[PDB]
Amino acid sequence: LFTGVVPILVELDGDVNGHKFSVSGEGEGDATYGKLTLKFICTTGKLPVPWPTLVTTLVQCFSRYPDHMKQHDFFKSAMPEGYVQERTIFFKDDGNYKTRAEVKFEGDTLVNRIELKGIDFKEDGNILGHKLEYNYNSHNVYIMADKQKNGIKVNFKIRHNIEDGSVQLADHYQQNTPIGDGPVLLPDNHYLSTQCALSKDPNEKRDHMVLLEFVTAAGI
Repeated sequence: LFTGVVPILVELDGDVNGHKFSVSGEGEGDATYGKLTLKFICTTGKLPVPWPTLVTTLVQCFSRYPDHMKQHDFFKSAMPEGYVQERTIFFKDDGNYKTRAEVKFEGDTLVNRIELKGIDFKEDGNILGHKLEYNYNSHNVYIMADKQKNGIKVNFKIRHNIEDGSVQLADHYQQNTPIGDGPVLLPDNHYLSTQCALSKDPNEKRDHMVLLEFVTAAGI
Protein backbone atom coordinates (compact mmCIF):
# COMPACT_ATOMS: atom_id res chain seq x y z
CA LEU A 1 0.00 0.00 0.00
CA PHE A 2 2.99 2.21 0.56
CA THR A 3 5.02 1.02 -2.37
CA GLY A 4 5.32 4.36 -4.19
CA VAL A 5 4.74 8.03 -3.32
CA VAL A 6 1.32 8.33 -1.67
CA PRO A 7 -0.95 11.37 -1.45
CA ILE A 8 -1.18 12.89 2.07
CA LEU A 9 -3.86 15.12 3.61
CA VAL A 10 -3.53 16.67 7.08
CA GLU A 11 -6.56 18.15 8.97
CA LEU A 12 -6.00 19.96 12.32
CA ASP A 13 -8.69 21.38 14.70
CA GLY A 14 -6.90 23.37 17.43
CA ASP A 15 -7.61 25.28 20.65
CA VAL A 16 -4.58 26.48 22.75
CA ASN A 17 -5.53 28.66 25.80
CA GLY A 18 -8.90 29.05 24.07
CA HIS A 19 -7.15 30.52 20.99
CA LYS A 20 -8.79 28.50 18.23
CA PHE A 21 -7.18 27.64 14.91
CA SER A 22 -7.43 25.27 11.97
CA VAL A 23 -4.61 23.95 9.90
CA SER A 24 -4.75 22.12 6.60
CA GLY A 25 -1.92 20.32 4.96
CA GLU A 26 -1.21 18.36 1.81
CA GLY A 27 1.72 16.68 0.19
CA GLU A 28 3.38 13.39 -0.40
CA GLY A 29 5.21 10.67 1.45
CA ASP A 30 7.56 7.99 0.07
CA ALA A 31 7.96 5.13 2.54
CA THR A 32 10.83 3.21 0.92
CA TYR A 33 12.95 6.31 0.79
CA GLY A 34 11.66 7.44 4.21
CA LYS A 35 10.62 10.89 3.01
CA LEU A 36 7.75 13.37 3.42
CA THR A 37 7.26 16.77 1.81
CA LEU A 38 4.31 18.76 2.98
CA LYS A 39 2.96 22.26 3.13
CA PHE A 40 0.71 23.58 5.90
CA ILE A 41 -1.54 26.62 6.01
CA CYS A 42 -3.30 28.26 8.94
CA THR A 43 -6.86 28.81 7.57
CA THR A 44 -8.26 30.87 10.45
CA GLY A 45 -5.74 33.67 10.47
CA LYS A 46 -2.41 34.09 12.30
CA LEU A 47 -1.26 30.91 14.03
CA PRO A 48 -1.31 31.48 17.86
CA VAL A 49 1.72 29.17 18.57
CA PRO A 50 5.12 28.62 16.95
CA TRP A 51 5.06 26.32 13.91
CA PRO A 52 7.79 24.04 15.34
CA THR A 53 5.57 23.14 18.33
CA LEU A 54 3.14 21.53 15.91
CA VAL A 55 5.52 19.41 13.75
CA THR A 56 5.03 16.21 15.83
CA THR A 57 1.30 16.55 15.67
CA LEU A 58 0.83 17.23 11.96
CA VAL A 59 2.17 9.92 9.97
CA GLN A 60 4.94 7.53 10.97
CA CYS A 61 3.67 4.87 8.52
CA PHE A 62 5.95 6.76 6.06
CA SER A 63 9.02 5.69 7.99
CA ARG A 64 11.60 3.58 6.22
CA TYR A 65 12.01 0.18 7.86
CA PRO A 66 15.07 -1.57 6.45
CA ASP A 67 14.30 -4.92 4.84
CA HIS A 68 15.64 -6.81 7.84
CA MET A 69 12.99 -4.98 9.94
CA LYS A 70 9.74 -5.47 8.00
CA GLN A 71 8.44 -7.64 10.86
CA HIS A 72 8.48 -4.68 13.31
CA ASP A 73 6.39 -2.14 11.38
CA PHE A 74 3.23 -1.46 13.31
CA PHE A 75 2.21 1.74 11.52
CA LYS A 76 1.94 0.11 8.12
CA SER A 77 0.50 -3.26 9.28
CA ALA A 78 -2.45 -1.42 10.81
CA MET A 79 -3.33 0.03 7.42
CA PRO A 80 -5.80 0.71 5.71
CA GLU A 81 -8.19 0.37 8.70
CA GLY A 82 -5.61 2.67 10.27
CA TYR A 83 -4.82 3.67 13.81
CA VAL A 84 -5.60 6.21 16.50
CA GLN A 85 -2.59 8.27 17.63
CA GLU A 86 -2.88 9.82 21.12
CA ARG A 87 -0.43 12.11 22.86
CA THR A 88 0.27 14.25 25.81
CA ILE A 89 2.99 16.80 25.19
CA PHE A 90 4.56 18.63 28.12
CA PHE A 91 6.47 21.82 27.62
CA LYS A 92 9.08 22.14 30.37
CA ASP A 93 7.58 24.67 32.74
CA ASP A 94 4.82 25.88 30.44
CA GLY A 95 1.63 24.39 29.05
CA ASN A 96 0.79 21.02 27.64
CA TYR A 97 -1.10 19.66 24.51
CA LYS A 98 -3.35 16.60 24.37
CA THR A 99 -3.97 15.30 20.91
CA ARG A 100 -6.19 12.67 19.34
CA ALA A 101 -5.64 11.69 15.74
CA GLU A 102 -6.88 9.11 13.26
CA VAL A 103 -4.44 8.19 10.49
CA LYS A 104 -6.17 6.11 7.86
CA PHE A 105 -6.71 5.48 4.14
CA GLU A 106 -9.61 7.34 2.58
CA GLY A 107 -9.67 5.81 -0.81
CA ASP A 108 -6.25 6.44 -2.34
CA THR A 109 -5.16 9.15 0.08
CA LEU A 110 -3.62 8.72 3.53
CA VAL A 111 -5.41 11.08 5.86
CA ASN A 112 -4.30 12.32 9.35
CA ARG A 113 -7.24 14.07 11.08
CA ILE A 114 -6.31 15.70 14.40
CA GLU A 115 -7.92 17.32 17.47
CA LEU A 116 -5.52 19.45 19.58
CA LYS A 117 -6.04 21.02 22.98
CA GLY A 118 -3.46 23.06 24.89
CA ILE A 119 -3.93 24.67 28.32
CA ASP A 120 -1.79 26.62 30.82
CA PHE A 121 0.60 28.53 28.65
CA LYS A 122 2.13 31.75 29.98
CA GLU A 123 0.72 34.41 27.63
CA ASP A 124 4.41 35.38 27.44
CA GLY A 125 6.08 31.97 27.46
CA ASN A 126 8.28 30.58 24.71
CA ILE A 127 5.19 29.19 23.06
CA LEU A 128 2.49 31.91 23.27
CA GLY A 129 5.22 34.56 23.05
CA HIS A 130 6.76 33.03 19.88
CA LYS A 131 10.30 32.79 21.11
CA LEU A 132 11.07 29.59 19.28
CA GLU A 133 13.57 29.48 16.42
CA TYR A 134 11.92 28.57 13.10
CA ASN A 135 13.98 25.36 12.77
CA TYR A 136 14.21 21.78 14.11
CA ASN A 137 16.66 19.18 15.38
CA SER A 138 16.99 15.39 14.97
CA HIS A 139 15.51 13.04 17.52
CA ASN A 140 15.15 9.33 18.15
CA VAL A 141 11.54 8.20 18.64
CA TYR A 142 11.42 5.13 20.91
CA ILE A 143 9.04 2.31 20.31
CA MET A 144 7.86 -0.47 22.64
CA ALA A 145 5.24 -3.05 21.93
CA ASP A 146 2.32 -2.74 24.33
CA LYS A 147 0.72 -6.13 24.36
CA GLN A 148 -1.93 -5.24 26.95
CA LYS A 149 -3.19 -2.65 24.46
CA ASN A 150 -2.68 -4.60 21.23
CA GLY A 151 -0.69 -1.53 20.27
CA ILE A 152 2.56 0.30 20.76
CA LYS A 153 3.97 2.80 23.21
CA VAL A 154 6.13 5.68 22.03
CA ASN A 155 8.36 8.11 23.92
CA PHE A 156 10.70 10.97 23.09
CA LYS A 157 11.81 14.49 23.98
CA ILE A 158 12.01 17.38 21.49
CA ARG A 159 14.57 20.18 21.83
CA HIS A 160 13.09 23.42 20.55
CA ASN A 161 15.74 26.12 20.19
CA ILE A 162 14.92 29.49 21.70
CA GLU A 163 16.08 32.82 20.20
CA ASP A 164 18.36 33.49 23.26
CA GLY A 165 20.28 30.28 22.64
CA SER A 166 18.67 28.10 25.30
CA VAL A 167 16.43 25.06 24.68
CA GLN A 168 12.72 24.46 25.33
CA LEU A 169 12.01 20.81 25.91
CA ALA A 170 8.71 19.16 25.12
CA ASP A 171 8.38 15.68 26.65
CA HIS A 172 6.14 13.49 24.47
CA TYR A 173 3.91 10.63 25.60
CA GLN A 174 2.39 8.53 22.88
CA GLN A 175 0.28 5.42 22.24
CA ASN A 176 -0.91 3.82 19.04
CA THR A 177 -3.77 1.38 18.55
CA PRO A 178 -5.28 -0.30 15.47
CA ILE A 179 -8.77 0.77 14.33
CA GLY A 180 -9.55 -2.55 12.60
CA ASP A 181 -9.71 -6.08 13.99
CA GLY A 182 -7.16 -7.77 11.77
CA PRO A 183 -3.83 -8.87 13.38
CA VAL A 184 -1.11 -6.17 13.38
CA LEU A 185 2.57 -6.50 14.08
CA LEU A 186 3.74 -5.83 17.60
CA PRO A 187 7.46 -4.93 17.36
CA ASP A 188 10.59 -5.32 19.44
CA ASN A 189 12.03 -2.23 21.06
CA HIS A 190 13.63 -0.01 18.41
CA TYR A 191 13.63 3.62 17.37
CA LEU A 192 13.03 5.95 14.47
CA SER A 193 15.74 8.46 13.63
CA THR A 194 13.76 11.59 12.60
CA GLN A 195 15.01 14.66 10.77
CA CYS A 196 13.02 17.87 10.06
CA ALA A 197 13.62 20.88 7.86
CA LEU A 198 11.26 23.87 7.80
CA SER A 199 11.05 26.53 5.11
CA LYS A 200 8.83 29.23 3.74
CA ASP A 201 7.30 29.68 0.30
CA PRO A 202 8.13 33.40 -0.43
CA ASN A 203 4.95 33.58 -2.60
CA GLU A 204 2.63 32.42 0.17
CA LYS A 205 0.73 35.13 2.03
CA ARG A 206 -1.27 32.98 4.50
CA ASP A 207 0.42 31.74 7.76
CA HIS A 208 2.25 28.63 6.64
CA MET A 209 4.90 25.97 6.96
CA VAL A 210 6.82 24.02 4.30
CA LEU A 211 8.05 20.77 5.82
CA LEU A 212 10.30 18.06 4.41
CA GLU A 213 11.17 15.09 6.69
CA PHE A 214 13.56 12.11 6.76
CA VAL A 215 12.77 9.05 8.91
CA THR A 216 14.43 5.65 9.14
CA ALA A 217 13.60 2.86 11.65
CA ALA A 218 16.69 1.69 13.62
CA GLY A 219 18.01 -0.17 16.68
CA ILE A 220 17.34 -3.74 15.49
